[PDB]
Amino acid sequence: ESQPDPTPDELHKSSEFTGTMGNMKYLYDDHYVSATKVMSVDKFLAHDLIYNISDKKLKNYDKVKTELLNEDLAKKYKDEVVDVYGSNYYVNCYFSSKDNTGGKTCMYGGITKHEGNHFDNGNLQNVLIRVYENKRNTISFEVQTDKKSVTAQELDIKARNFLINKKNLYEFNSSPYETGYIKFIENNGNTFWYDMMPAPGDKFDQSKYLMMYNDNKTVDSKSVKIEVHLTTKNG
Ligand SMILES: [Zn+2]
Repeated sequence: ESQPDPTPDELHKSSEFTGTMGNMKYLYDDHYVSATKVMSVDKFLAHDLIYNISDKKLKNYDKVKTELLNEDLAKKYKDEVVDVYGSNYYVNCYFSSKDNTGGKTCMYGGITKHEGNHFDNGNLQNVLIRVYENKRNTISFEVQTDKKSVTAQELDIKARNFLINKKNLYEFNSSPYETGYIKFIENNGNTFWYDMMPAPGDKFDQSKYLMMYNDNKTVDSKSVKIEVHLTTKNG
């Protein structure tokens, strides 16, 4: 559990990344994979599961490989009926069986068991997010989930998705914010955060970024606290 908060000279600065924040934008703007009661159909490497998940929308994929931190986590979820929710990328994505193209996408984590994970009533405790702009708490909004034990990733995607649209969190060129991290605070005081900005240099490696989600970290939707901490660029 508990991991400190960000050190100043540690956080990523958008002015140090120089290769289309749009490429970072693609991952959170109305972009994700959602599966309702799927069981692993196959596996490429020891730590991943391949689900036969079709593109409910415009069919860009029929196979989703999601990687987990290791084989012990993969063991635990293979055989299980699961609801899936993550962010995908095609870029540097896999090579399954050699025995069967149009419809191969990748993910990290995003697995939740279907049995006992939904509320008796609708989208419950639909989680509140406190946003901080230059230390000040300026806006607060609610994202909603339907699972009692949801992945940190799901709340992250929905959080950023809102931030992109109403706060222009990410532009296609660069970003109005220099730094930013999303901090999750659990009922027990467990604290853990993710950096929202890309590593320095031109290009952005999507798979290396999303990789932080492979631990398959879940939280409780009734009790989790989320605060995102941004900072503006000067002019
Ligand atoms: Zn379900």
